[PDB]
Amino acid sequence: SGTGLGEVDVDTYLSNLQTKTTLSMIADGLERSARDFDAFLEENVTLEWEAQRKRIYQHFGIK
Amino acid sequence: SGTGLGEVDVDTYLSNLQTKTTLSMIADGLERSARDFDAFLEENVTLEWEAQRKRIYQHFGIK
Amino acid sequence: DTTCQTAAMILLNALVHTSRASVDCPIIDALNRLNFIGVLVDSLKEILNEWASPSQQYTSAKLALLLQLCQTRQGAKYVLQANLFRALEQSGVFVVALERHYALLVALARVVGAAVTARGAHNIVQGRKFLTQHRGLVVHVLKKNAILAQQALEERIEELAEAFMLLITATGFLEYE
Amino acid sequence: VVALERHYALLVALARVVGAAVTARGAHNIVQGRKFLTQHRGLVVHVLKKNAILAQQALEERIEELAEAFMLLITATGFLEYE
Repeated sequence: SGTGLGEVDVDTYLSNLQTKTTLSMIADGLERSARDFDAFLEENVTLEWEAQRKRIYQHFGIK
Repeated sequence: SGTGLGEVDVDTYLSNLQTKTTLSMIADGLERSARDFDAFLEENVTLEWEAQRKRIYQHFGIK
Repeated sequence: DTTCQTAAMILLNALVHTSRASVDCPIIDALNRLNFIGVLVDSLKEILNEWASPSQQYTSAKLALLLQLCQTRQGAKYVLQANLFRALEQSGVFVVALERHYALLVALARVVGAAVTARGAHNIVQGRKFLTQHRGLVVHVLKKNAILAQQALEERIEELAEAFMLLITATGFLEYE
Repeated sequence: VVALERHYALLVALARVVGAAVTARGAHNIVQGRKFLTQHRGLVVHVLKKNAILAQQALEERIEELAEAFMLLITATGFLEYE
């Protein structure tokens, strides 16, 4: 068989390739930014007062 | 019939009466406070700018 | 263009990021001289109108960049002078659809949270006003945290709840009572 | 559904006290209102966008009051001018 079976055309094939590459780039950038932010927060919070920062509020505010 | 059918005793009857009176008083007070606040807000907002106050935000903030 | 501005915005994030790894940076300084930080904070207004969609992904990189500048000590000086507190107020910004909503609040909370705790006691005066002027809203988030889409939504609540908590302990709102 | 309704009831009570206080004296209290909205920004944005069976209607009613509470403080404090 052949000549077309749930296939696409080259003009649309290249467009789909470019769209997929762009989406993958955006997703990778977002994930890297999120990971960098998480690492920064972990480095800044691991110094001290890990649970006290929330305990003070749980004691002040309504539990 | 008689001598008790899903009934209660006087010692509990008076307690239930007092509890009902207290609950009704609290509910009436809450409802009156809410009505007074609603009337105050209606009197303060009916002056002018009834829909503009929200339109400015709908235009500034994300709809 | 829609794709050029997006790629350019994300590109600046990599430049400033890799520069810090190399307490100051020449890349962030150049942006201030070119009036880039100024116009950038001005665009923060009316963000609700802008916010898969091309406009949504663009704003993500925008707020993401500002968050990086608020991590270095020198950024608080240039960023604070831009008067960002008054820019985010005119916009009135303060299962999958809701998840995106919290994503915007988290991005803004992180930029403000990191900015106050960057310089020192010179910005705490502004942080207290933000929590007092917008009191109650944060209380609902801090109490909420205390299938796939559900976990994603709850995750944002944890980050959003912890975002304000960092500003409280860093600003010292407990002392004000 | 009933537990959440009580939560918003507390926020509304506090928002009304602060909202009416700033718009009572005049320009002497607007400086504090701006700090409250800026220091607690984002939280109010979620409420103003939410509004935009018995227990459900009661919960939504509080959201309308809570959403309109902050709106009064904004127009009264003049946060739009600050941008």
